[PDB]
Formats: sequence, C-alpha cells, structure tokens
Amino acid sequence: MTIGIDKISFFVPPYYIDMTALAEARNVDPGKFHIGIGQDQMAVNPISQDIVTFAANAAEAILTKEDKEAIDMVIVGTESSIDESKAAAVVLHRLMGIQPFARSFEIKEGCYGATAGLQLAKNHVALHPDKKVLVVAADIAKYGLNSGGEPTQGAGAVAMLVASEPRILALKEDNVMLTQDIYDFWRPTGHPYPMVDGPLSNETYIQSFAQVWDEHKKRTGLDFADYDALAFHIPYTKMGKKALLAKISDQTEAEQERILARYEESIIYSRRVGNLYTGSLYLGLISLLENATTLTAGNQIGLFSYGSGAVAEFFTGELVAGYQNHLQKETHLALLDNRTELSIAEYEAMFAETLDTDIDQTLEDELKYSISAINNTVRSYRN
Amino acid sequence: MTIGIDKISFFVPPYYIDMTALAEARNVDPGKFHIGIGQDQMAVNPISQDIVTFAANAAEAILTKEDKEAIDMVIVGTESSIDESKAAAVVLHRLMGIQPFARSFEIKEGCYGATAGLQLAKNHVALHPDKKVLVVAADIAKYGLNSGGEPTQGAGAVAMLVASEPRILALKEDNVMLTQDIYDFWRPTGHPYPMVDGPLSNETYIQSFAQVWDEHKKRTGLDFADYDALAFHIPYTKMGKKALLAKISDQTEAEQERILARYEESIIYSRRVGNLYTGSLYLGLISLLENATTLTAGNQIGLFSYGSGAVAEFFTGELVAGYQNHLQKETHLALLDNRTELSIAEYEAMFAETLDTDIDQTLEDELKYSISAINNTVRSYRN
Repeated sequence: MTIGIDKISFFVPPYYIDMTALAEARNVDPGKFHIGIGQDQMAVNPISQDIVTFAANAAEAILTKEDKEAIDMVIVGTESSIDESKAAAVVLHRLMGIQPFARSFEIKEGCYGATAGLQLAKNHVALHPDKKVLVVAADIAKYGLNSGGEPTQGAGAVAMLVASEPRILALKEDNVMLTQDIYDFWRPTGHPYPMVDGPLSNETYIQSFAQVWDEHKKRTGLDFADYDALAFHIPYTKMGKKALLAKISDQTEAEQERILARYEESIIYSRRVGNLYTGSLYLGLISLLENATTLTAGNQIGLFSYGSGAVAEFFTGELVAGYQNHLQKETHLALLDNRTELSIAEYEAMFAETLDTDIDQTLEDELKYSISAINNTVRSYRN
Repeated sequence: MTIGIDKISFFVPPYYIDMTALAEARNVDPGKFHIGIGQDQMAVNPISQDIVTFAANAAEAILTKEDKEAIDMVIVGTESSIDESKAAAVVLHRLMGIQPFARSFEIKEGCYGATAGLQLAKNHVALHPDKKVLVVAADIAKYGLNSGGEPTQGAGAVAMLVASEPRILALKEDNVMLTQDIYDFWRPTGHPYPMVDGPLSNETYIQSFAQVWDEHKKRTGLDFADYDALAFHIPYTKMGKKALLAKISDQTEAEQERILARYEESIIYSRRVGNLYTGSLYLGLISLLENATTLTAGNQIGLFSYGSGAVAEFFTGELVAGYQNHLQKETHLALLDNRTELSIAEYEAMFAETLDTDIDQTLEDELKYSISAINNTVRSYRN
C-alpha cells in the first residue's frame, strides 16, 4: 500500500517587490539579484499577517469536508513561531474546522521542521491507513532593510495532506538523515532577526547535500541517472545550483544537462517568492509538479531537505498515475499574478512596521485569516 | 512486536526550597501549599543550567554505547526553548555521542510536546524495529516572584529510550487525542514568564481528562477497575486528584479508595519537584514504577497527557516482565536527597538572575553539562 502526499498547495502574501527595483534602491547593478543569487520577485507581508494567516490559507485550498473528518493529527513546521508554548497548529486546527479528536503540535528545527512533520505523518498513516494528516510549512524570512540577507527574503506556507493511496506522490522508505551541531543560522530567544554566519551557512549546506547524497548512494546504489528530478531546500536558487553542480561533475554531459534543466524547472516559483524556510523544498516540489512538462507517472523525485542548525535528509517519492489532475496550477499562478507590486518606499514602510503584541488594538486587512485584533496579547483572526 | 519505553530516568537541578519556607516568606498558611496545592519541595535552578543541561544529564543516565549507535531520531519536547530556530535536540545529539545519521528536532505544544514525541517514536520503531528513539521532556517552569503561579514551579527533564521489545512499558494502540483552541496558558514571543488564566486552566484540565477518558471508555469498554494505576500530567498534585475525583464519583467507594491510593503513589516524586511541564506526566510514571510496591508485570497503566493550549491524550501501557530490574531508583533518590536547600533569600537571588546572551562571558558551575561560556550568543557546555 502507498502513503504520501495526496494534495499540496502553497500560499504567499498578496504583495511583492521586483528585484530590479530593489537593486536600484540599494545602489547596485539592476541585474545583480537576477543573475547573482537568482531571484526576481520577493514575497512581502504586512504585520497583519503571520504564520497562521499563511497556514490557514494554504490549507483551505486543499481540505474538503471529508478530509476534516479523517484528519487526526495537525503538524506545523516553522521557525517563525508567535508563541513559546502554544503550538500554531492548535489555532490552525480550529480555523480549519478539523474534527476534535486530533493531536496538534509544532515542530522546530530550522528550515527542516516541515520535513520532520511529513515523515512522522507518513508513519502515522502507514499504521492507520484510514486516517489522514495535515502538515503545513509556514514561515516569514526577514533579515532587515539594507542587510546582507535582505534579497533572499520571503514569506508564505505550503500545506500537504498525507494519506494512504496518495494521488500525487508516494513516499519511499529510503530516508537518510543527518544531524550536525553547527551554528550556520540560529535565532536566540527574543531575537527578532536571525544570527547568520554566511561562509559557514554556504559551506554546511553544500556539504550537507554531499554527505547525505553519498550515504544514500551507498545504501541504495541509486545515482543521478536514476532520478527523473530533484527538489531542493534553497535559501536562494544559485545556492541549490552550486550544491548540485559540485556533486554532478563526474556525470556525463547529457546527464548534467538533464539534471540542471529539471532544477531550473523546480525553482520557477521560488524566483518569484524568496526563501520560505521550512516551505522552500516543498515550493520546489510544487514547481516541479506544475511546471516540469517531461515528468510522468512512475518517475522518481529525490528531495533534499536542509535545516540550519543543522539537520538534513534525503528521500524519494514516486509520481502517482493521474497526479497531473490534482494540482493547483491555476490557483497558484493567479496567486502570484494577482499580487500588488510595492514601490521600495511602500515596501520599506511595510517591513519596518512592527506588531506590539503588548498593545491592545485592532488591525484592518482584507485577506482572510489575517490578524484582526490583539487583546491581552491574544490574536484574533478574521475568517 | 511490542513497542514502548525501554528505559527512563529523570533529572532535576541540585537545589530546592521548602514550601513551608516559601509560605512563611509569602505570608500564607503553610497548609495552603502542602495540602492546598499539594507540594512540599520546589526544584530551582541557576542561569548556568538550561534544558540542554537537564536533557543531557537525564539521557546520559540511560544511554549505553550500543544505544547511541541504534538511535536514529532524537526528540526534545519543551516549551522552554533557548532558540527560535535551532532545535535543542541537535545539541543533545552531539553531547550524547549519538551516531550522525539521525534526525533531530524539537516539538512544541505546551506541556504535551514530550507525549507527541513518544507516540511518533513508537510509530517509528514499529516500522523500524532495529532502531531506537531518544525522547526527552525538558522544561523550566518559572512564573515569577510573588506571582500566582509561583508555588507550582519546578524544573528538570525526563529522558525515555523508545524501542521494540521494551523492557519496561509496552504501549497499546488505544490512543484518544483531543485539540481545542483555549487560552488557559500561553507565552507570547519575548515573554520570559507565562500568561495564565488560572480558572480556565483549572477547568480545561478537569474537563479534558473527562473528555478523553469518556471517549476512551466508549471505544474500549475499559473502566477504572481495569486499570492497575494511572499517571497524570499535573501542574500541581491537587489538580490531578481533583480531575480524578470528578470522574470516579460513581465508582464503588472501594474502587475509589484503590484509585486514589494508587494516585498517591504516582505523585511521591512530584511533591518534591514541582511542575516539569512536558515532564510532569512522565515523572509520575517513574514514581509509580519505582514507588508502587504492589504493581506487577502484566498490569495495565493508564496515562493522561495534557498540554496547555490545549491538547490532550489518554493511552495505555503494560508493565513488562522484569521491568523492576531496569529502573533507576537509587540514582533518583540520591538526586532528590543530595540537593542543597536554599533559603528564600538565596532562592530569590538565584531566581531573579538573568542571562544576557548578548554578552560574551564565562560561567562557573560544577554540574556536568551546565553552561560554561557564551560567545556571540552561542552556548558552550561543561562536559
């Protein structure tokens, strides 16, 4: 029996800034971000939108009444939490109207959290084939105006329905995970912004893929030629390409050309969004499913999940026959094309705004599931 | 194949304060603490000790060389995290010398996080019987000096080794879970102390037990008579007694006597520690195992896990033949009996001290795994 991703969708805020405009405002070459880090449009969100906002919208796009009765576990992977004790998943459980006899919790481990959720959800369903699990990656990647990380920013969420007989991707039992205590990226309690060791982040990501790929190759004998496509967690596109290039150098020219073309297809959506942290790898999966025209049922997709901190995992999924009829291509393109482009002034004003949770107030925002009020630090969501 | 807890141990700081002393310092009748909430000694820790310190000491008590090679998943359940991104499980993985190819992450959902870890660990070992999972509840419950919650404070960790063919507790597939969005206890990002609605917390806890118990009885036909003992998560010992008393009101006055005396055995260690959040339920399980003389192999143990926020789960475990040979009573007694009693003045000085992680410094503390230094916000541990 198969178990995997039955439905998957992503949500990004209704705003973005063009990277040419950002480069101009930052007094650097207009094309520096397009050809350097490989990013074109950056998702931006106002203080009236948080991980619950994104998670609720992403999940709403895929849940039916039947799903809500069958789901008995809700997992949110994030490193952008809004509470140190109460899981964002509990609020998501309420907003989605999922049946009450369910377990809900938040998983945290850099940009790896949602992957942990997907694997545990898979086990759960393997053991209870009649039950389903909702796993959502939700995060807001902010580094600060005029900062080094600024151009790699992003915000959004990716929701996944895990179930038996999945209609999209059947997960294999070939997982290879790795844990190494490295301070490449972290965020001490109470730091609104992350601590980043640039050189170490770059090195650890590249070497993480190599380590996990090598061990996986040893255990399975599967090589690049056995993979129809690869989805990567990426802080920005150039990074995944560098990690990939460093490992496929001994492959034939045709194979290298094939692997890099799939990679380009996997980052089509990412170039218009930015870093989603826990949701980046999965945004790449979605891009591959809706944009890669040569993929077909039976193909093998390798997924490299990276988590700063650091924890990494390589695993495989097989495309299910008929999967092309269960995607959200139109909803997704609409979501991206319908965003309001911000001027750099409008963007900086929105980014600098801060939510003081200690102040009782009301917030106005048309987006469904956005913060409507704060009372004694408690958030209300408009739905 | 049976699956469950193979080994278990708890760890608390080497300091405590007498509840009589606290009551006198707070101008309250000592009986309001000893009898009212049912607490006698409160675990207290200095800033040189965090959840890593406690998790590392607890896990080390139960890990052999072979365990460290067979463990491919490290989970830390906590609501006292020290990083918003990097999981505490990653540091624990390093300090424990576990083999590198493991996945490590943190689970957050009030005081329910460890339970979620245990259940997912169970599923993992059920599917991969040759592998083991390290699950650690680790927390520091501080409310504030002269606060309403002050007398219910505690600190420590409970490490569990999950494996197939467990030597202590074989878990049953009878889990009943519940999720409700309730603001009984929470902690907004940036709040050192919890936000608490005492009466809502009190009522939600009592009602949550009733709901999962009733639902469990409906699904299994099992009642109180079929349970040889019960372990409860507890913010303080009278709370569980209150929840229990409300649900056994219609049992024979002899059942009631048996259930209540068994409950008394489950809180012996807890009265000397205080609330451990994720670890409270599991400290009660250890107490039952190590203090309940008439329990034997084959006996059925009911566990009620509560998580503020709120989530709950009732599940069953069976005592494995020979379990009495795989406990850590001597170690635990020494830990509790060897602690240094603090005067209220030493307690307040120790309690109020803050750790400015933004300052590079060196720290002194004899305890193994205590914080030895802070460099660029990064913590180093004494080993």
